Amino acid sequence: GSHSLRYFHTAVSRPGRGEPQYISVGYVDDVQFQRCDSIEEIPRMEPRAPWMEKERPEYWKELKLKVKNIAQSARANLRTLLRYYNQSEGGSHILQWMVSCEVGPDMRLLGAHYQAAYDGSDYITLNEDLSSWTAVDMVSQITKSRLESAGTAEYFRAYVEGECLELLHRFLRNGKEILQRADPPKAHVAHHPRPKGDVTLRCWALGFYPADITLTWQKDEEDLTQDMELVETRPSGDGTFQKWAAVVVPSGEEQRYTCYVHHEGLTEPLALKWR
Amino acid sequence: IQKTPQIQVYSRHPPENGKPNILNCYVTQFHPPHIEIQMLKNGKKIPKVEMSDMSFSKDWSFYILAHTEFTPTETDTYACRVKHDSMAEPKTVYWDRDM
Amino acid sequence: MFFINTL
Ligand SMILES: *[C@@H]1O[C@H](CO)[C@@H](O)[C@H](O)[C@H]1NC(C)=O
Ligand code: NA
Ligand code: NA
Ligand code: NA
Repeated sequence: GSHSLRYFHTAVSRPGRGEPQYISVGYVDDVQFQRCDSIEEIPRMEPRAPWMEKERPEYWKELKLKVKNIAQSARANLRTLLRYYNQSEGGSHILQWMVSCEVGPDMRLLGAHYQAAYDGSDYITLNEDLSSWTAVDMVSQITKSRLESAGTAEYFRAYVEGECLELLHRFLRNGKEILQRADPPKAHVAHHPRPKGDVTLRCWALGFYPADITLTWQKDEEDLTQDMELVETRPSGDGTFQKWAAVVVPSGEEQRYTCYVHHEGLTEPLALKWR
Repeated sequence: IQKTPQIQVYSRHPPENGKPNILNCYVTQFHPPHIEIQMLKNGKKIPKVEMSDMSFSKDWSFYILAHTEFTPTETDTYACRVKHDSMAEPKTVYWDRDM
Repeated sequence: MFFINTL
Protein backbone atom coordinates (compact mmCIF):
# COMPACT_ATOMS: atom_id res chain seq x y z
CA GLY A 1 0.00 0.00 0.00
CA SER A 2 3.11 2.18 0.12
CA HIS A 3 4.10 4.54 -2.67
CA SER A 4 7.46 5.84 -3.89
CA LEU A 5 8.74 8.74 -5.98
CA ARG A 6 11.88 7.59 -7.85
CA TYR A 7 14.31 9.25 -10.25
CA PHE A 8 16.91 7.34 -12.32
CA HIS A 9 19.75 9.60 -13.38
CA THR A 10 22.57 8.96 -15.86
CA ALA A 11 25.47 11.22 -16.92
CA VAL A 12 27.80 10.18 -19.78
CA SER A 13 31.16 11.70 -20.56
CA ARG A 14 31.72 11.70 -24.37
CA PRO A 15 28.32 10.38 -25.43
CA GLY A 16 27.82 9.70 -29.09
CA ARG A 17 26.66 12.33 -31.55
CA GLY A 18 23.04 13.20 -30.70
CA GLU A 19 23.11 11.19 -27.43
CA PRO A 20 22.40 12.81 -24.00
CA GLN A 21 25.21 13.99 -21.77
CA TYR A 22 22.55 13.74 -18.97
CA ILE A 23 19.18 11.99 -18.82
CA SER A 24 16.81 11.34 -15.95
CA VAL A 25 13.47 9.61 -15.83
CA GLY A 26 10.95 10.01 -13.00
CA TYR A 27 8.47 7.39 -11.80
CA VAL A 28 5.77 7.07 -9.22
CA ASP A 29 5.81 3.31 -8.43
CA ASP A 30 5.76 1.57 -11.83
CA VAL A 31 4.39 4.56 -13.88
CA GLN A 32 6.81 6.93 -15.59
CA PHE A 33 5.79 10.63 -15.42
CA GLN A 34 8.59 12.54 -17.19
CA ARG A 35 11.85 12.54 -19.17
CA CYS A 36 14.55 15.21 -18.73
CA ASP A 37 17.74 15.39 -20.72
CA SER A 38 20.55 17.62 -21.88
CA ILE A 39 22.15 17.24 -25.36
CA GLU A 40 24.95 19.65 -26.37
CA GLU A 41 23.98 21.78 -23.33
CA ILE A 42 20.32 22.19 -24.41
CA PRO A 43 17.84 21.00 -21.73
CA ARG A 44 14.58 19.41 -22.73
CA MET A 45 11.67 18.02 -20.74
CA GLU A 46 8.72 15.80 -21.73
CA PRO A 47 5.68 14.62 -19.75
CA ARG A 48 4.85 10.93 -19.85
CA ALA A 49 1.74 10.50 -17.68
CA PRO A 50 -1.65 12.27 -17.99
CA TRP A 51 -1.69 13.96 -14.59
CA MET A 52 1.33 16.03 -15.66
CA GLU A 53 -0.96 18.15 -17.79
CA LYS A 54 -2.19 19.64 -14.48
CA GLU A 55 1.23 21.00 -13.55
CA ARG A 56 1.65 24.75 -13.89
CA PRO A 57 4.21 26.50 -16.09
CA GLU A 58 6.53 27.35 -13.24
CA TYR A 59 6.98 23.64 -12.53
CA TRP A 60 8.57 23.22 -15.95
CA LYS A 61 10.57 26.48 -15.71
CA GLU A 62 12.04 25.50 -12.35
CA LEU A 63 12.71 22.01 -13.69
CA LYS A 64 14.57 23.33 -16.75
CA LEU A 65 16.92 25.27 -14.45
CA LYS A 66 17.46 22.17 -12.31
CA VAL A 67 18.35 20.13 -15.43
CA LYS A 68 20.97 22.68 -16.55
CA ASN A 69 22.49 22.80 -13.04
CA ILE A 70 22.51 19.01 -12.52
CA ALA A 71 23.98 18.39 -16.00
CA GLN A 72 26.87 20.82 -15.33
CA SER A 73 27.52 19.39 -11.85
CA ALA A 74 27.44 15.80 -13.17
CA ARG A 75 29.90 16.67 -15.99
CA ALA A 76 32.26 18.18 -13.42
CA ASN A 77 31.80 15.10 -11.21
CA LEU A 78 32.82 12.86 -14.13
CA ARG A 79 35.98 14.90 -14.63
CA THR A 80 36.99 14.63 -10.97
CA LEU A 81 36.30 10.85 -10.94
CA LEU A 82 38.52 10.40 -13.99
CA ARG A 83 41.38 12.06 -12.13
CA TYR A 84 40.94 10.33 -8.78
CA TYR A 85 40.94 6.90 -10.52
CA ASN A 86 44.01 7.82 -12.65
CA GLN A 87 42.06 6.99 -15.82
CA SER A 88 43.08 8.14 -19.31
CA GLU A 89 41.39 11.01 -21.08
CA GLY A 90 39.40 10.22 -24.20
CA GLY A 91 37.18 7.41 -23.02
CA SER A 92 33.52 7.59 -22.14
CA HIS A 93 32.54 6.92 -18.49
CA ILE A 94 29.14 6.65 -16.81
CA LEU A 95 27.82 8.16 -13.56
CA GLN A 96 24.44 7.01 -12.41
CA TRP A 97 22.41 7.79 -9.28
CA MET A 98 18.97 6.97 -7.86
CA VAL A 99 16.90 9.37 -5.69
CA SER A 100 13.73 8.23 -3.97
CA CYS A 101 11.30 8.85 -1.10
CA GLU A 102 8.60 6.42 0.16
CA VAL A 103 5.33 7.00 2.07
CA GLY A 104 2.73 4.70 3.60
CA PRO A 105 -1.05 4.73 3.20
CA ASP A 106 -1.44 7.54 5.79
CA MET A 107 0.98 9.48 3.53
CA ARG A 108 3.60 9.39 6.29
CA LEU A 109 7.19 9.19 5.18
CA LEU A 110 8.80 5.76 5.64
CA GLY A 111 12.19 6.20 4.08
CA ALA A 112 14.29 7.62 1.29
CA HIS A 113 17.34 6.71 -0.82
CA TYR A 114 20.35 8.33 -2.46
CA GLN A 115 22.79 5.99 -4.15
CA ALA A 116 25.43 6.48 -6.89
CA ALA A 117 27.38 4.25 -9.27
CA TYR A 118 30.51 4.81 -11.40
CA ASP A 119 30.89 2.78 -14.62
CA GLY A 120 28.13 0.37 -13.60
CA SER A 121 29.40 -0.45 -10.07
CA ASP A 122 28.34 0.80 -6.62
CA TYR A 123 30.20 3.95 -5.55
CA ILE A 124 28.43 5.44 -2.50
CA THR A 125 25.17 4.84 -0.68
CA LEU A 126 23.18 6.83 1.91
CA ASN A 127 22.29 4.58 4.84
CA GLU A 128 18.71 4.15 6.16
CA ASP A 129 19.50 6.65 8.98
CA LEU A 130 19.63 9.36 6.23
CA SER A 131 22.70 10.73 7.99
CA SER A 132 25.74 8.54 7.22
CA TRP A 133 27.21 6.95 4.11
CA THR A 134 28.74 3.60 2.95
CA ALA A 135 31.73 3.63 0.57
CA VAL A 136 33.27 0.78 -1.45
CA ASP A 137 36.89 1.89 -1.92
CA MET A 138 39.33 4.65 -0.96
CA VAL A 139 38.10 7.12 -3.62
CA SER A 140 34.48 6.83 -2.44
CA GLN A 141 35.83 7.05 1.13
CA ILE A 142 37.12 10.55 0.27
CA THR A 143 33.56 11.37 -0.87
CA LYS A 144 32.17 9.97 2.34
CA SER A 145 34.55 12.11 4.45
CA ARG A 146 33.69 15.25 2.47
CA LEU A 147 29.94 14.66 2.73
CA GLU A 148 30.09 13.94 6.49
CA SER A 149 32.48 16.84 7.34
CA ALA A 150 30.15 19.09 5.37
CA GLY A 151 26.84 17.67 6.68
CA THR A 152 25.52 17.23 3.14
CA ALA A 153 22.91 14.65 4.09
CA GLU A 154 21.10 17.51 5.87
CA TYR A 155 20.31 19.10 2.49
CA PHE A 156 19.22 15.78 1.07
CA ARG A 157 16.79 15.36 3.98
CA ALA A 158 15.55 18.87 3.22
CA TYR A 159 14.84 17.72 -0.35
CA VAL A 160 13.07 14.56 0.91
CA GLU A 161 10.91 16.41 3.42
CA GLY A 162 10.22 19.25 0.97
CA GLU A 163 10.00 18.76 -2.78
CA CYS A 164 10.02 14.91 -2.77
CA LEU A 165 7.06 14.71 -0.38
CA GLU A 166 5.35 17.69 -2.14
CA LEU A 167 5.42 16.02 -5.56
CA LEU A 168 4.64 12.50 -4.36
CA HIS A 169 1.56 13.85 -2.55
CA ARG A 170 0.36 15.92 -5.51
CA PHE A 171 1.04 13.20 -8.14
CA LEU A 172 -0.86 10.62 -6.06
CA ARG A 173 -3.86 13.00 -5.84
CA ASN A 174 -3.98 14.14 -9.49
CA GLY A 175 -3.04 10.65 -10.80
CA LYS A 176 -5.12 8.76 -8.24
CA GLU A 177 -7.01 6.57 -10.76
CA ILE A 178 -3.78 5.29 -12.31
CA LEU A 179 -1.58 5.11 -9.26
CA GLN A 180 -3.78 3.91 -6.35
CA ARG A 181 -4.70 0.61 -7.92
CA ALA A 182 -3.77 -3.04 -8.32
CA ASP A 183 -4.88 -4.85 -11.48
CA PRO A 184 -4.81 -8.62 -10.84
CA PRO A 185 -3.20 -11.02 -13.35
CA LYS A 186 -5.32 -12.81 -15.91
CA ALA A 187 -3.84 -16.31 -15.90
CA HIS A 188 -3.88 -19.42 -18.08
CA VAL A 189 -1.91 -22.52 -19.12
CA ALA A 190 -1.01 -23.17 -22.75
CA HIS A 191 -0.03 -26.57 -24.16
CA HIS A 192 2.51 -27.20 -26.95
CA PRO A 193 3.42 -30.73 -28.11
CA ARG A 194 7.08 -31.17 -29.01
CA PRO A 195 8.46 -33.19 -31.94
CA LYS A 196 10.13 -35.61 -29.50
CA GLY A 197 6.70 -36.45 -28.03
CA ASP A 198 6.78 -34.65 -24.66
CA VAL A 199 4.96 -31.35 -23.96
CA THR A 200 5.72 -27.75 -23.02
CA LEU A 201 3.27 -26.34 -20.46
CA ARG A 202 3.51 -22.51 -20.41
CA CYS A 203 1.81 -20.68 -17.56
CA TRP A 204 0.90 -17.12 -18.60
CA ALA A 205 0.04 -14.07 -16.54
CA LEU A 206 -1.10 -10.89 -18.26
CA GLY A 207 -2.64 -7.53 -17.54
CA PHE A 208 -1.29 -7.06 -14.05
CA TYR A 209 -0.14 -3.89 -12.16
CA PRO A 210 2.24 -3.35 -10.36
CA ALA A 211 5.00 -5.43 -11.97
CA ASP A 212 6.01 -7.50 -8.96
CA ILE A 213 4.72 -11.09 -9.38
CA THR A 214 5.73 -14.70 -8.73
CA LEU A 215 5.02 -17.66 -10.96
CA THR A 216 5.88 -21.17 -9.84
CA TRP A 217 5.34 -24.66 -11.26
CA GLN A 218 4.96 -27.61 -8.86
CA LYS A 219 4.58 -31.37 -9.39
CA ASP A 220 2.53 -33.80 -7.32
CA GLU A 221 5.45 -34.06 -4.91
CA GLU A 222 8.70 -33.05 -6.66
CA ASP A 223 10.58 -29.73 -6.81
CA LEU A 224 10.84 -27.98 -10.18
CA THR A 225 13.10 -24.95 -9.41
CA GLN A 226 15.82 -26.16 -11.73
CA ASP A 227 13.35 -27.35 -14.38
CA MET A 228 11.34 -24.28 -15.23
CA GLU A 229 12.10 -21.55 -17.76
CA LEU A 230 11.06 -18.16 -16.41
CA VAL A 231 11.06 -14.98 -18.52
CA GLU A 232 11.88 -11.58 -17.05
CA THR A 233 8.68 -9.68 -16.28
CA ARG A 234 8.00 -7.38 -19.22
CA PRO A 235 5.86 -4.35 -20.03
CA SER A 236 2.98 -4.84 -22.36
CA GLY A 237 3.17 -1.14 -23.21
CA ASP A 238 -0.25 0.04 -22.02
CA GLY A 239 0.62 0.33 -18.28
CA THR A 240 0.31 -3.42 -17.46
CA PHE A 241 2.92 -6.23 -17.27
CA GLN A 242 3.02 -9.89 -18.43
CA LYS A 243 5.20 -12.90 -17.61
CA TRP A 244 5.32 -16.63 -18.22
CA ALA A 245 6.92 -19.77 -16.81
CA ALA A 246 7.20 -23.12 -18.59
CA VAL A 247 8.19 -26.76 -17.93
CA VAL A 248 8.58 -29.65 -20.36
CA VAL A 249 6.58 -32.68 -19.20
CA PRO A 250 5.98 -36.22 -20.50
CA SER A 251 2.92 -36.81 -22.60
CA GLY A 252 0.06 -38.01 -20.42
CA GLU A 253 1.38 -36.46 -17.20
CA GLU A 254 0.04 -32.94 -17.67
CA GLN A 255 -2.54 -32.97 -14.88
CA ARG A 256 0.26 -33.69 -12.38
CA TYR A 257 1.54 -30.10 -12.78
CA THR A 258 0.09 -26.96 -11.17
CA CYS A 259 1.03 -23.31 -11.75
CA TYR A 260 0.76 -20.90 -8.84
CA VAL A 261 0.51 -17.13 -9.30
CA HIS A 262 1.20 -14.67 -6.45
CA HIS A 263 0.41 -10.93 -6.89
CA GLU A 264 -0.67 -8.00 -4.64
CA GLY A 265 -4.01 -7.83 -6.44
CA LEU A 266 -4.86 -11.37 -5.32
CA THR A 267 -6.18 -12.42 -1.95
CA GLU A 268 -4.69 -15.92 -2.24
CA PRO A 269 -2.43 -17.56 -4.84
CA LEU A 270 -4.06 -18.54 -8.10
CA ALA A 271 -3.72 -22.28 -8.87
CA LEU A 272 -3.96 -23.26 -12.55
CA LYS A 273 -3.71 -26.52 -14.47
CA TRP A 274 -3.86 -27.23 -18.17
CA ARG A 275 -7.29 -27.30 -19.82
CA ILE B 1 31.60 -2.98 -16.59
CA GLN B 2 30.28 -4.39 -19.90
CA LYS B 3 26.93 -6.25 -19.81
CA THR B 4 25.32 -8.08 -22.88
CA PRO B 5 21.65 -7.34 -23.64
CA GLN B 6 18.87 -9.88 -23.14
CA ILE B 7 16.11 -9.60 -25.75
CA GLN B 8 12.37 -10.57 -25.69
CA VAL B 9 9.95 -10.19 -28.62
CA TYR B 10 6.26 -10.52 -27.89
CA SER B 11 2.76 -9.09 -28.47
CA ARG B 12 0.96 -6.68 -26.16
CA HIS B 13 -2.19 -8.82 -26.34
CA PRO B 14 -2.51 -12.53 -27.06
CA PRO B 15 -2.34 -12.88 -30.81
CA GLU B 16 -5.21 -13.74 -33.09
CA ASN B 17 -4.64 -13.76 -36.83
CA GLY B 18 -6.04 -10.77 -38.61
CA LYS B 19 -6.51 -8.65 -35.46
CA PRO B 20 -4.50 -5.44 -34.91
CA ASN B 21 -2.00 -5.65 -32.02
CA ILE B 22 1.32 -4.15 -30.86
CA LEU B 23 4.69 -5.87 -31.28
CA ASN B 24 7.19 -5.27 -28.43
CA CYS B 25 10.97 -5.76 -28.36
CA TYR B 26 12.12 -5.44 -24.71
CA VAL B 27 15.90 -5.18 -24.30
CA THR B 28 17.32 -5.43 -20.76
CA GLN B 29 20.49 -6.01 -18.64
CA PHE B 30 22.92 -4.03 -20.86
CA HIS B 31 25.74 -1.57 -20.02
CA PRO B 32 26.90 0.97 -21.29
CA PRO B 33 23.70 2.69 -22.42
CA HIS B 34 24.34 3.01 -26.24
CA ILE B 35 22.17 0.56 -28.20
CA GLU B 36 20.89 0.10 -31.79
CA ILE B 37 17.43 -1.53 -32.27
CA GLN B 38 15.56 -2.23 -35.52
CA MET B 39 12.34 -4.16 -36.24
CA LEU B 40 11.73 -6.04 -39.56
CA LYS B 41 8.65 -7.46 -41.28
CA ASN B 42 9.17 -10.09 -43.99
CA GLY B 43 12.75 -8.84 -44.36
CA LYS B 44 11.99 -5.12 -44.66
CA LYS B 45 12.88 -2.54 -42.00
CA ILE B 46 9.78 -1.10 -40.33
CA PRO B 47 10.15 2.71 -40.46
CA LYS B 48 7.68 3.60 -37.67
CA VAL B 49 9.24 1.99 -34.59
CA GLU B 50 8.60 3.87 -31.37
CA MET B 51 11.20 3.81 -28.55
CA SER B 52 10.43 4.25 -24.90
CA ASP B 53 12.84 6.32 -22.80
CA MET B 54 15.80 4.36 -21.55
CA SER B 55 15.85 3.60 -17.76
CA PHE B 56 17.80 1.37 -15.46
CA SER B 57 17.39 -1.26 -12.70
CA LYS B 58 18.73 -1.75 -9.19
CA ASP B 59 21.88 -3.49 -10.54
CA TRP B 60 22.51 -0.33 -12.69
CA SER B 61 21.87 -2.14 -15.97
CA PHE B 62 19.78 -0.34 -18.60
CA TYR B 63 16.45 -1.34 -20.18
CA ILE B 64 14.37 0.00 -23.13
CA LEU B 65 11.18 -0.95 -25.04
CA ALA B 66 10.81 -0.70 -28.85
CA HIS B 67 7.34 -1.14 -30.29
CA THR B 68 5.28 -1.00 -33.46
CA GLU B 69 1.69 -1.63 -34.64
CA PHE B 70 1.23 -5.06 -36.26
CA THR B 71 -1.41 -7.53 -37.40
CA PRO B 72 -0.29 -11.15 -36.94
CA THR B 73 -1.15 -13.60 -39.73
CA GLU B 74 -0.38 -17.21 -40.57
CA THR B 75 2.31 -16.11 -43.07
CA ASP B 76 4.10 -12.95 -41.85
CA THR B 77 7.40 -13.04 -39.94
CA TYR B 78 8.67 -10.32 -37.57
CA ALA B 79 12.09 -9.75 -36.07
CA CYS B 80 13.93 -7.43 -33.74
CA ARG B 81 17.67 -6.87 -34.44
CA VAL B 82 19.89 -5.53 -31.61
CA LYS B 83 23.48 -4.27 -31.59
CA HIS B 84 25.42 -3.25 -28.44
CA ASP B 85 29.16 -2.67 -27.99
CA SER B 86 29.39 -5.89 -25.92
CA MET B 87 28.50 -7.87 -29.09
CA ALA B 88 30.75 -8.56 -32.06
CA GLU B 89 27.70 -8.76 -34.38
CA PRO B 90 24.00 -7.91 -34.18
CA LYS B 91 21.54 -10.40 -32.83
CA THR B 92 18.18 -11.09 -34.42
CA VAL B 93 15.22 -12.49 -32.47
CA TYR B 94 12.06 -13.55 -34.32
CA TRP B 95 8.58 -13.29 -32.88
CA ASP B 96 7.05 -16.65 -31.88
CA ARG B 97 3.29 -16.53 -31.30
CA ASP B 98 3.66 -19.18 -28.60
CA MET B 99 6.01 -17.19 -26.33
CA MET C 1 15.73 16.20 -8.92
CA PHE C 2 18.79 16.46 -6.72
CA PHE C 3 22.51 15.81 -7.15
CA ILE C 4 25.41 15.60 -4.71
CA ASN C 5 28.87 16.49 -6.05
CA THR C 6 30.99 13.51 -4.91
CA LEU C 7 34.39 15.14 -5.11
C1 LIG D 1 46.00 7.04 -8.26
O1 LIG D 1 47.26 7.62 -7.89
C2 LIG D 1 47.31 8.07 -6.52
C3 LIG D 1 48.69 8.65 -6.30
O2 LIG D 1 48.86 9.88 -6.99
C4 LIG D 1 46.99 6.94 -5.55
O3 LIG D 1 46.86 7.48 -4.23
C5 LIG D 1 45.71 6.21 -5.91
O4 LIG D 1 45.57 5.03 -5.12
C6 LIG D 1 45.71 5.81 -7.38
N1 LIG D 1 44.46 5.15 -7.73
C7 LIG D 1 44.41 3.95 -8.33
C8 LIG D 1 43.03 3.42 -8.61
O5 LIG D 1 45.42 3.34 -8.66
NA1 NA E 1 9.79 -22.57 -22.24
NA1 NA F 1 2.89 -5.03 -5.36
NA1 NA G 1 -1.14 -28.74 -15.45
